[PDB]
Amino acid sequence: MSLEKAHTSVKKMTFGENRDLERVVTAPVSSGKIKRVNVNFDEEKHTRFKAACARKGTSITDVVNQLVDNWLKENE
Amino acid sequence: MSLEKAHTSVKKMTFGENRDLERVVTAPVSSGKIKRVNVNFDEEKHTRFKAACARKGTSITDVVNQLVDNWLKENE
Repeated sequence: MSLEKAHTSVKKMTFGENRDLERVVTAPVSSGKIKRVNVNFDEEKHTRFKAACARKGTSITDVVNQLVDNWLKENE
Repeated sequence: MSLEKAHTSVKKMTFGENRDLERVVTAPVSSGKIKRVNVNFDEEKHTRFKAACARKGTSITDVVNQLVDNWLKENE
């Protein structure tokens, strides 16, 4: 113990020297899953969007995701 | 007289008196005719967005305005 016995620092510090790997590689694969696109529509497009939003009962951001869904899976 | 000269703009020098009507009332008109929205597109929706747009020779921004116009004119 004269050697503090803490010299091992918990056996060469088993803290996680193996856990050093910590290859959880969180690498936010979910992050990329979403992108942002700033688009500017016409005044009429906005008014019609509001009516379409209330008619479909959904958010203003969801409706846009819908038109893209009707164009991405159709036009392609 | 010199005094009159002082107020040579007596009548009002028509500085813009007749212009006071301010036809400027003519708001830009184009005012707010363009509204932004900023949407969120899935990784899959974005990957096919650039691919499809590159095929039809359309700007990524114009593509969004296209699907919006379609869904807003087909569903409405």
